[PDB]
Amino acid sequence: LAVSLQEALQEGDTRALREVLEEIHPQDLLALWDELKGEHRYVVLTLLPKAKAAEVLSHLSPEEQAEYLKTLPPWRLREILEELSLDDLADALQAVRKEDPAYFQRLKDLLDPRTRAEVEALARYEEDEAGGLMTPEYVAVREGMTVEEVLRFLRRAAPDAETIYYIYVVDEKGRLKGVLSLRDLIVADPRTRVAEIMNPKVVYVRTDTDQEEVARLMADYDFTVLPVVDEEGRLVGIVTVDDVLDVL
Amino acid sequence: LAVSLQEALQEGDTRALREVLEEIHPQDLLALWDELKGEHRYVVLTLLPKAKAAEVLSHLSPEEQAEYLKTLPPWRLREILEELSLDDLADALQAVRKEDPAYFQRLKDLLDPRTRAEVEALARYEEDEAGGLMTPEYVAVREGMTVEEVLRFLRRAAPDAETIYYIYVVDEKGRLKGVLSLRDLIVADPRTRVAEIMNPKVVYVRTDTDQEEVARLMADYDFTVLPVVDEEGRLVGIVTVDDVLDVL
Ligand SMILES: [Mg+2]
Ligand SMILES: [Mg+2]
Ligand SMILES: [Mg+2]
Ligand SMILES: [Mg+2]
Repeated sequence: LAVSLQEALQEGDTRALREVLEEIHPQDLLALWDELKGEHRYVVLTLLPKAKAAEVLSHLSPEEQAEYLKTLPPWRLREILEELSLDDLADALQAVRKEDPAYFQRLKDLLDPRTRAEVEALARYEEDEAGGLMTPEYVAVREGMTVEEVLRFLRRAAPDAETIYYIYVVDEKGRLKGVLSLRDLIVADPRTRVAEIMNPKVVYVRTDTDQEEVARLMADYDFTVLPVVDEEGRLVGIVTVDDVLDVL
Repeated sequence: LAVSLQEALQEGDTRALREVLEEIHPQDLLALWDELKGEHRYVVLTLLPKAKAAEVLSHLSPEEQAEYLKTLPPWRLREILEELSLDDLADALQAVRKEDPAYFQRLKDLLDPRTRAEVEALARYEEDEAGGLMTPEYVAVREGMTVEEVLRFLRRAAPDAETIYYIYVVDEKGRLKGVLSLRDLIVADPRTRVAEIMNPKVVYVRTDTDQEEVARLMADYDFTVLPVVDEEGRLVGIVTVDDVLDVL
């Protein structure tokens, strides 16, 4: 699928192109990416199935990110943007914002209202602090819920969640009460309460906490996921280790 | 629980000491660790519940690791060592080996035969290559197994596994056929075959692959777990991202 693409490209074989794009793995494409003329990068980001396109763009430089969000057709932008994880959308928007703040406003208007309001709260936080790294696509439950109710829930929430391997616990006010893992859930009795299984001394970070600290905290405790709260102690999101590895 | 310890320490209050150690979190202890006299580091590694002691020692420098494996009583060493994850045991043994190869042989003899043979294959690989980072404590299944059989299996394997969030697939010969996630398993129908759910294009690494490459591969694909094979394409272990974060 590697060069077997530049075959469809140099040729102008749309049929063959679309076919290779249906199964080309995002990383396989991100590889030979420096070896693609400008015209070809544009066509691929156009014809690629939207989810993969979002994936690719999410891994490009922010200057490249901003250039394609400014040159790709609005119908296509609509598609790519709605496929981005929230934290990746914010970074992609902030990329454009830096260059053209007016078009940033346009990009946000192309979003679905539910999506648009979410990024807005996000895109604001300092981009080198917990808020600028986190995503609100986590799973939270109450401590009164049983394991059976949570597992049932997770199957429903899985498709959109950043992860379901770490499940946070909150109260009526939305404040962090503890942490739970999919592993514990899987071995526990379906009748067991979540409070009888959670770890009440969950370690967390603030929305303004420096990214150095988030990285250090995640390396020390060996977490793959860390919760992020606001000034009122309420769960507002999670940071995952893949995004910490990138901060280096 | 922080300084509330140095209280039992400076006093010589074994009862109080053991009590604080029953609930002192490993990282909470690893913190005020530079602020502990030699005598106190020794007592804590002695009285701490074995699992936590293994945890603490696993995070100390390799020179400190080797000094305590040479000064702690054999009955206690027996306990700590059997609580270490395999990859951590190998590194702890290699630490001592560098200083005193003879005592390394003693340390290995204190292990349980099943444990001893396992570390031996491990402790040999280059410690800056996949082999020197991996652990054989992963979960593998066949592609003919159903989801129900795998979930049943995982509950049984959970307690010792490094993780059960990524389940590898092998054949009769033990060679890597694909990868699967706990997430997919949870949403899939219990009757579904594993081959109808796995990703056949699993990305993997060799036992001799450089650790730079393991880190890069894990950062690019955003994996939290990567499989490691030998020269015959057989699954011999996994590397987890927490150990890659440490390689920096
Ligand atoms: Mg961001
Ligand atoms: Mg992310
Ligand atoms: Mg090692
Ligand atoms: Mg490990």
